[PDB]
Amino acid sequence: EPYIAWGYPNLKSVNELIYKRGYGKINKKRIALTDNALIARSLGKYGIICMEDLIH
Amino acid sequence: TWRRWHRRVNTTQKRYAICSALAASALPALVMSKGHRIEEVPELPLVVEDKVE
Amino acid sequence: ACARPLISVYSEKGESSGKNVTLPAVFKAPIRPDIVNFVHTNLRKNNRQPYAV
Amino acid sequence: GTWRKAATLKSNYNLPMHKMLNTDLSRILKSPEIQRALRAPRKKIHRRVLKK
Amino acid sequence: GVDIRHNKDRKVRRKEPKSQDIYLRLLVKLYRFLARRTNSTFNQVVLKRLFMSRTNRPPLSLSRMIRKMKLPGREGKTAVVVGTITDDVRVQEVPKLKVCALRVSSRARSRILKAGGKILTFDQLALDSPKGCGTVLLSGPRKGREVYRHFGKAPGTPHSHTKPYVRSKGRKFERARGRRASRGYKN
Amino acid sequence: AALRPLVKPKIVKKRTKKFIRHQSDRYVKIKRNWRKPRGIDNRVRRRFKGQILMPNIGYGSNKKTKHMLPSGFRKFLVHNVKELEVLLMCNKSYCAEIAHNVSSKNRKAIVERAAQLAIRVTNPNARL
Amino acid sequence: SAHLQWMVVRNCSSFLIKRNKQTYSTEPNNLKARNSFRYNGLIHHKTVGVEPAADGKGVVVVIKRRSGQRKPATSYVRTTINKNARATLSSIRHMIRKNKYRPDLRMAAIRRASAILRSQKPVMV
Amino acid sequence: PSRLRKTRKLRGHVSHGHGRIGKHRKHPGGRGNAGGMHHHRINFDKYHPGYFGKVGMRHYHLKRNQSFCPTVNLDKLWTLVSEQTRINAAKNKTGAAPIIDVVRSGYYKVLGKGKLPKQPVIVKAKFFSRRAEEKIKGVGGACVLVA
RNA sequence: AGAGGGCGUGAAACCGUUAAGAGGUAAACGGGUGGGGUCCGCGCAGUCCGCCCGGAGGAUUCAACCCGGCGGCGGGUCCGG
RNA sequence: UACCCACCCGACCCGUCUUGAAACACGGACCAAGGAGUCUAACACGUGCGCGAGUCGGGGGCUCGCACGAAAGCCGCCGUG
RNA sequence: CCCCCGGAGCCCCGCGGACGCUACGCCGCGACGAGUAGGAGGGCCGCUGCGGUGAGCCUUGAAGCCUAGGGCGCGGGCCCG
Ligand SMILES: [Mg+2]
Ligand SMILES: [Mg+2]
Ligand SMILES: [Mg+2]
Ligand SMILES: [Mg+2]
Ligand SMILES: [Mg+2]
Ligand SMILES: [Mg+2]
Ligand SMILES: [Mg+2]
Ligand SMILES: [Mg+2]
Ligand SMILES: [Mg+2]
Ligand SMILES: [Mg+2]
Repeated sequence: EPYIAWGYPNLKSVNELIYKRGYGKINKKRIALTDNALIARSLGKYGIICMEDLIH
Repeated sequence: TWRRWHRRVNTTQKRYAICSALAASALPALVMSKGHRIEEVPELPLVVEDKVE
Repeated sequence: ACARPLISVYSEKGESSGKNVTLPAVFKAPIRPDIVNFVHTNLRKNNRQPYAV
Repeated sequence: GTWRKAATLKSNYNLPMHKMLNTDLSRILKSPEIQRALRAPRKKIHRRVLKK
Repeated sequence: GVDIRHNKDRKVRRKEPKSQDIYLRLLVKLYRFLARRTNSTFNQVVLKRLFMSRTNRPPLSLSRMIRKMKLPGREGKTAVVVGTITDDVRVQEVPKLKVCALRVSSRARSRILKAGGKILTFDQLALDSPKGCGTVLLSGPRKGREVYRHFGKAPGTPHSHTKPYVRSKGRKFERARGRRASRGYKN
Repeated sequence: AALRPLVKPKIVKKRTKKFIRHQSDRYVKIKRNWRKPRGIDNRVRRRFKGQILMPNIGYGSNKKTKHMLPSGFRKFLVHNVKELEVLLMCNKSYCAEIAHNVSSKNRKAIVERAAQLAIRVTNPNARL
Repeated sequence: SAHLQWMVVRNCSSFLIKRNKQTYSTEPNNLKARNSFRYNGLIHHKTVGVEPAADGKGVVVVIKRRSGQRKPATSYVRTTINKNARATLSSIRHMIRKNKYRPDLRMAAIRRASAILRSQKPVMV
Repeated sequence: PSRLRKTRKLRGHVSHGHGRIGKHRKHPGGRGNAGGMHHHRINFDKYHPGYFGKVGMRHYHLKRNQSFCPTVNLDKLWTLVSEQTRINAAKNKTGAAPIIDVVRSGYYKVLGKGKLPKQPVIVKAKFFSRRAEEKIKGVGGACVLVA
């Protein structure tokens, strides 16, 4: 606790983080989430197919 | 004075250093690439008559 | 074990005499400069006199 | 010495063998045997995308 | 302001043959090509072996090559050794084999051909089966070098038998304090 | 108006000043050539404040404009005439520099053979 | 084989010149002097060369014959072309291509032809 | 060569690879293998077990030629002979059992290691092993002694 | 003889004088500029060139096409050897 | 960028032993040239190359007055070891 | 019928392949970059000498030395006037 600062985020806070500062770990790389064929290419086996499905 | 001046090679090693030495005496690319001005020589494994002896 | 062509003997004055030998199988041996170089350096050391103080 | 015969002037010696025969690989690499069994290339060099 | 140990982030494996022999550098140029392209992990092992040292791709005796080809099913395939095939004087019934290797000692070369066999090199193997189809990869025993005997715990630690370096073995060379229970102790 | 380059980029140089050796000013026995100080209590090697700068790699020139003259061409130390026709093709990218110890007679012959096939020479009006 | 020689000649050649952070090859009838594999004169068995004519005007086109190599006296045929810098170019063009004779040099041969002619005309003001 | 020596790369390095706390003084441990009992014991006892002390029985003026005795295993017996004398057998329908003079190939003893081909033999040696007896006998063949 | 009898070359420390600039916190130094110099690149417009095209001027011979010859390339009938 | 000068900010003298050096710790006026991990033998492991249950290498021998040679080549010597 | 790239006219072209391909070359992504003692790697960093090689350079001026002369390299140093 003396090192962190945590709390309960609201929806707009989830969007802002995921869009503006959201990078996906693909092949152990920080690759920017520019198009959602990069999200489906990693998470498609879970019904997650788009930038919006990530946020669910 | 007793620095190990002289060196050694296996017998077959220094025999097979002669094969590759000879096999490259053909192949004008390798020969000319040593700057041996072979541009008019009729053939590279140049054999001459035994009058020359 | 490659194919070996027919090397022509030249007369003492240029042009090609009828005699025609063969390429002796040495000239198909593997080129290996890594071995020519190595064997050369370890042999050229031998013709050399001790310098000392 | 030749290949399939002794030296007959040196005691026991024959030419060295080859680590490989067809020392050219430009012909090996475009023979139909090799060409047929190849994954198709990937040459759409992907300049990195600026994140807007 | 990141907190990873960079201790062992650089991976120490050979990515090119440390040797200069143009021939090995040439069929490395061949499987630097096949390895990237064809789905066969076969050449990815063949390539990753053409890098290794003499001390690490040991010779394969001819008899150890028989009993690994005599096993039920691997008939008709080709033995593939990134190394040399030596001879085995203590074996006589030489079945017909199809072998590939970098080198084959001259004596073992005549035992194989006389038995109606065939030996290839790693470039004809590329034309036989570029995917490595119908092959058997083998090697000599890498824990075969006499060096591997001096390795281990220690000589003189409890019941850990490891050969010690001695200038010459004999009666009076290291059978004393530590070896016979009568003279000091023993381990 | 001689021999424009193929591409004349914007050449930027992260540091333009030399890297003199520590204390190369107080003493004459010390040249300006860089030597990496290795003192225990030395104040440059522990990169203190307001001290002379230690050269390191992230200090180095752009990969495109590296070794590039202010005109655009890389130098080639041409030594005689036959070593000029090497540049016959790689000419709009880099140019010819005649060696110091070339005699004044053929130092001319190198010049006008270059002006024949358009190889800019950086020291073309030199000996005379 | 070509790939064999290139491993003996990559370094260690009497035509290789390495200075001033470049490398170069002064060997005969290689286009643009590149110490290369494609652009090499001896290593190969079909080579195209382009050098000025000895007269001062024209362009001579070296083609290796490949009929028999290790015959350097005749293995290696030349020809002359003294024409109008547009047919001149279209001669080496039709000679390399639609002959399937090393269509790697195809463009590098032309850019060497053109740069030869630019070197034989009124020099300067 | 001097060219590829770490002593080149140690120029401008003050201590020259030997550390400035404890310098490279001349002889810190001792000279040679000195102190096996004292202060080097952990080495001699954990890496050279059995170094220190007498054992066994003195035999003054030993000579090796007295007790010279090389060995063959049955593993490689048909190697001493040209392999054609083996092929001129397993055939010939007479029980030829060619003679192998292990003395002529320089071995005063035959030991019983390894398989033996199903083939009659006569092995002339000096000293036999018991199992080397049974391996030759059981294959069909004789063990003949030579002085 | 800017090789003069311990005389080839003739460095640095150090000193002499000429030139230029400075000068109460010993000097020296790192970063950043500014001012002045010695020169260096220029220009007595540096408007840099290179295609292709269009237009207007002026000049020599062809390319396109066939015909004679030479020389290659590749090809297959592996046809003949 | 480098010569001189100016300014604002920064800035203690290096080498060394040291828990700690700008130290009221020691070496150091300045400048030139010289100047310190070498060779031999013996192990050990790693690596490259030849050959591979073998493989040598020495001493000898056979071939030169060496120009290059006191080299290279060869020898049931090659296994006496 | 739905035909041939010696021509579909080409954002895909598997019929032939870059300028690019020094294949120990070139290229695209990411991540990361304190350092004594010490280790390792790379040094078209430097000094002297030999076997090669540069149809190298040189009395139309080599080595060395000197330079407020133009520059290149992160730098070792280097090239020019
Ligand atoms: Mg250090
Ligand atoms: Mg010390
Ligand atoms: Mg004088
Ligand atoms: Mg004087
Ligand atoms: Mg004054
Ligand atoms: Mg104290
Ligand atoms: Mg005090
Ligand atoms: Mg003291
Ligand atoms: Mg670091
Ligand atoms: Mg000198």
